[PDB]
Amino acid sequence: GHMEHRGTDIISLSQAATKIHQAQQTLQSTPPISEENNDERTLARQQLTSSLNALAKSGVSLSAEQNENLRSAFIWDMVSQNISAIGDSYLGVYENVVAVYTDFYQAFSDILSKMGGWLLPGKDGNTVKLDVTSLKNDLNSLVNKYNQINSNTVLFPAQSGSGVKVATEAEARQWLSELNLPNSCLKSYGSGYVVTVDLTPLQKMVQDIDGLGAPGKDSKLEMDNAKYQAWQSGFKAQEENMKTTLQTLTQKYSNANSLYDNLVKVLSSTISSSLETAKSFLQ
Ligand code: NI
Repeated sequence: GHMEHRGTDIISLSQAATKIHQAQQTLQSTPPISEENNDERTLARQQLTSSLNALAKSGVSLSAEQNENLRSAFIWDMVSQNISAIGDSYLGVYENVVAVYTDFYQAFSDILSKMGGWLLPGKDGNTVKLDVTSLKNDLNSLVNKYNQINSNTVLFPAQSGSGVKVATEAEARQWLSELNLPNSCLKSYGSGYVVTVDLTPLQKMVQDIDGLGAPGKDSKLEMDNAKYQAWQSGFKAQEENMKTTLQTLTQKYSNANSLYDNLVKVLSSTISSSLETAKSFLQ
């Protein structure tokens, strides 16, 4: 127990520092906006935990101060276990939530991009014509698409290659609460439950469109500028509800990512302190 081996300690600790820094760089720079991106982020965490498993076997020893910093923040196999669970069951869920919501929101944006063409000149300068039918049909089609249960719609659990992965009612309700989503997002499927995208603003938009009254023979609705403007304000309010939902989720994702990163910093600080120790010697 008297044979020192600074050289090999320095090599092992530097190897771990490097792998952790690379994973951290990926998790800080790669947005969770596509399946490809989240595959890269998941692989980065796999790389980080493999590095800790390797470090655990290396023979590097920790001080009493370091052992304690680690126990409290989260021995090396306990650390790897705890960080693995958070990456998989907390951050990985949030990544899925953002990627699914991103593509849903894009589908909505694509509809909004058509609205210019659905607003026509009226009979005079005090009236407009809104193509209420084309707008309602496109919104309804979106609702129908995202009311299904599949990999395009399910926020939790994150889905794999086959079937529909479901959770117990209690597990799904916990995430519903965690995400601050309305009750309508909680759905039974087969043997359990999933949490899906919020369709309420879309459904309200359609209601408010029918609220305007029946279209004319052309399938469109003539309206005075005041009525149109009042309708548009209400429509924009529903767009703001969807924007707000997405904002809450992306912020919550960022904070989940920051919580993991804070644990990564603890790892990096621990390893840097060991490296100092391996390089240091009392006069
Ligand atoms: Ni010895």
